[PDB]
Amino acid sequence: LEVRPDKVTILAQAAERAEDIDVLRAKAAKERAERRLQSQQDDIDFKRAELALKRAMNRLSVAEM
Amino acid sequence: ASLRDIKTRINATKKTSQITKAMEMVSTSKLNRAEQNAKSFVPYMEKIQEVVANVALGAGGASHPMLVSRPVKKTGYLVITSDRGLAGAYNSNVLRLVYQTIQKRHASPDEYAIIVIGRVGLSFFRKRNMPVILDITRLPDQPSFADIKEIARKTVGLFADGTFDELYMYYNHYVSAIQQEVTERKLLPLTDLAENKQRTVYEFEPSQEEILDVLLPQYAESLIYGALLDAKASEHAARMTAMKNATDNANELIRTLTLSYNRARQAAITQEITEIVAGANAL
Amino acid sequence: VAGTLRLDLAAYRELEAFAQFGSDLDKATQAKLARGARTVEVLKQDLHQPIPVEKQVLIIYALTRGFLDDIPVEDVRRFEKEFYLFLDQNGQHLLEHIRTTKDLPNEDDLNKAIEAFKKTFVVS
Amino acid sequence: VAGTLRLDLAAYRELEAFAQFGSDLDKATQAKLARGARTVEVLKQDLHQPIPVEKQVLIIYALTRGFLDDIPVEDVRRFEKEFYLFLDQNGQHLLEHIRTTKDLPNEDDLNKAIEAFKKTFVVS
Amino acid sequence: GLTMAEYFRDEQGQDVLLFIDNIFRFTQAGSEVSALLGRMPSAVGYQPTLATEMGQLQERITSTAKGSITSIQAIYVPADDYTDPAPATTFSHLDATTNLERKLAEMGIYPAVDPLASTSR
Amino acid sequence: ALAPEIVGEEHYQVARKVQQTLQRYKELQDIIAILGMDELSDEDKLVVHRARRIQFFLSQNFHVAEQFTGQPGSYVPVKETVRGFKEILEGKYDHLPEDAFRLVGRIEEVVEKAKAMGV
Amino acid sequence: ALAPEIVGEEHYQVARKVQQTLQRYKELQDIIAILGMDELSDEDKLVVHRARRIQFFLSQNFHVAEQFTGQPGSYVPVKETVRGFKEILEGKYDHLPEDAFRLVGRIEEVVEKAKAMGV
Repeated sequence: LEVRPDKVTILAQAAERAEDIDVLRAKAAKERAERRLQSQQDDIDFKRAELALKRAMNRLSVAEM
Repeated sequence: ASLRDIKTRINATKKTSQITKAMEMVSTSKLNRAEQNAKSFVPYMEKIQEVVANVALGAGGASHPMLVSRPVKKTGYLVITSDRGLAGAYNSNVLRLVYQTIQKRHASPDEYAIIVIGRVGLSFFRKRNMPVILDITRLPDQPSFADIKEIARKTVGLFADGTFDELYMYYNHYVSAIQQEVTERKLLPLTDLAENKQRTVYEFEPSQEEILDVLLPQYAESLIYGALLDAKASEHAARMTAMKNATDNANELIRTLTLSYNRARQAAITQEITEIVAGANAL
Repeated sequence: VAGTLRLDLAAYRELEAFAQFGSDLDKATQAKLARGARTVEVLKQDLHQPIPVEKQVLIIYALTRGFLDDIPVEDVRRFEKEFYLFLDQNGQHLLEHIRTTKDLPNEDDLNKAIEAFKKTFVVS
Repeated sequence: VAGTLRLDLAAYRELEAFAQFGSDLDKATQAKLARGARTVEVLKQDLHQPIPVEKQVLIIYALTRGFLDDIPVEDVRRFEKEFYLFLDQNGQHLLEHIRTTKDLPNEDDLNKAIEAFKKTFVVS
Repeated sequence: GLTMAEYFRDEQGQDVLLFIDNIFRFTQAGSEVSALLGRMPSAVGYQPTLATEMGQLQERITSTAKGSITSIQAIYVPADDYTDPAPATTFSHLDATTNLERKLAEMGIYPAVDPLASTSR
Repeated sequence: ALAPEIVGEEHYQVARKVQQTLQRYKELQDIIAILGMDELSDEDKLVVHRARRIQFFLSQNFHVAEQFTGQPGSYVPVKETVRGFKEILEGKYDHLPEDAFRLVGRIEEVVEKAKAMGV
Repeated sequence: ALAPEIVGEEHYQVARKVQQTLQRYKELQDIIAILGMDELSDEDKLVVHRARRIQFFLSQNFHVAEQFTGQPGSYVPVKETVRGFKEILEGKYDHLPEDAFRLVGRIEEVVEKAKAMGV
């Protein structure tokens, strides 16, 4: 809590307008799986492109000339 | 060589150039989003810094352990590295600098502990049998404060337990889309601090000594979060630059291939016409 | 009518290579990718079935004016097949005007006819 | 015996392409890579040194049955030479049976002989 | 055409312009004539007398003490190869080069002559 | 004449190892020219590091070229060059710059050239 | 001769769908071999589920091979094979084992083979 005669400012690490702690915990639990699956999707998206680049590069070495 | 071989080589390098261009575009878009993601953090930091500067720098306040430099017995290290490659010497510079500093100024395995972020750094430090105490991997492209909280508070508590007396941070600072620099920053015991131009006394409640115990760890965690965001931005920029360089190299090679293509094309005809004429002249 | 079809085809041919490697592109590319596929689908044809010039002009105009931006790609052929019958049933005055004058009909009237046909049509 | 050797060699040759650079592979593929490396190492031969078929079949069988997975790569040639020396004075009945019948003997005797030789051998 | 043009500078004594629509057709027709006559071919199948045939035509366009003739010529550059013998032989007589740009034409600048590609001796 | 029974086991092994390293270095040119040295693994970096040193050490200075450069030249015995190549392959001289291996003759002169350069 | 004016609309559509699904299946070879069957979407998994069935049903047993196996062989009409492929594409046999589609002939023999297998 930071209070000034001009303004009042509250520094918090998490906030919610629903006034309920339980719904905040439920929201955190819901967001956990969402961020986990987002990270997995990003990893697989990068890996597919890496495999495609490797396959493309192999053909130059195959073509010895 | 052979005309068909030259044609196949040209096709292959064209395919590689196209793939590299697509990767460059993707990296550019990701960096564009990451810039706004990093920018969205200013007000909280600019307020907490002012509050800490106003509170700590007044009527002494040196009784807190996190404000006095006790004698050094153990040292900590924090390293921030990416999880995926194709970024150049981004990880190599930081790893080399950290290794050189440790080897220069420690010369003993029991004088330090290492905390790392990223699979590349984790593997690099495990290959040398160096001691690692904490590590987290597989972070999202645009992480939030909800994933670094546990490791940040664990590090703060580890320092508060007296395991080590000081630690430093090593990461890349995003200067420009083409320039990135490695920086070393001292996190705690925060012996050096700057005061605000305007300061006002506060009515402590319930106690000035009790306020600092809750105030300080949030400041440290905010510093760590800002450093992580900067590192992510620098990584994206480096990846984009590397992809652009690869495209340029392939485009350079194509024409040098085409010249020999043309020479072989002329040679084939000049051989075949002479052969036909010589065969016809026999009768 | 045929002014912008060349540009749309060129843009789709240039941008079609990078579609499979990501979806984080800017919103401008999405419109190009959505329009190129529909143009390619419209450009197809069957065997031994010539199409009148007036009908070709009308369908290409409908493509170029963005009336097909909401129709799914899979139903373009059936949409065109039903639109030909609808034009035969009710677009006789527009077809006669096109045949006589070698020029486009009233834009408001043809837009109203297109809207009526779109209301009649059902997406599968 | 030759079929599984051919399959292993083909799999190793196909899978070796993706290990040039970039991210590392998994242990399931690393086991195949190690098996292929051992297969390639075994096939090497010296100059003017013919080898009898009754010993070739035995060494290839020992390769294909997985008895060589515990031995480092650098010791394969010495292991093969010592195995030939051991077979020269022990297990001659197996060689006689192979020569007479053109077929493999019972698998128990081969397994116990290989285990005894593995116990006798010393890894450098 | 050249002997039509020469008369004005030889007698009247004035500067004359000469235009050749395409020069590659001349060389290809000479090659066809040589093949019909039945001489042995050359490096890339052309006629043995390509250089002298080109010279005998390019040497009559000069400036005298009482007149001059200058020519503007168009070249095809087949197969987009600049080392082809016919373009190589034609390029040995040129003194200037002008280029036209479709980008400038679209932008609306006329005569859309490229200011960077054009060179002059 | 390159046979184990004519030249020697050590010479044969050293020559075979040098040829193998040179071939393996040659096989990576396509990747190096495009993607650079960053994507290589730990073994490939060491292979390139030693291959460059071997390639530079293969050079020599002659007596005839003295009249154009002023360098007297050298005469190198077979045992000396074999020992030098074996020591290089063993990784003893990995900390010296690669420019010190050019036109040096014997292995011992590499160290003095490096210390004259300032390493 | 693979044109709708000669073979028929149903035959043309069935052949086109089979070709499309086989071509789609072929593109996942490297991804499957490297990263395993996991990380795949729910659609590609069904595609590879049906592609194996189609590929195995494409086989047949011959009359001349009876002397080595004891299987008499069969002669399959175009209408029967088209109907069987249409049913497979529709998916009436998604629960049958994979090995039941090997060397059967008509579609109705797959059910008998599966019943003999104990399904």
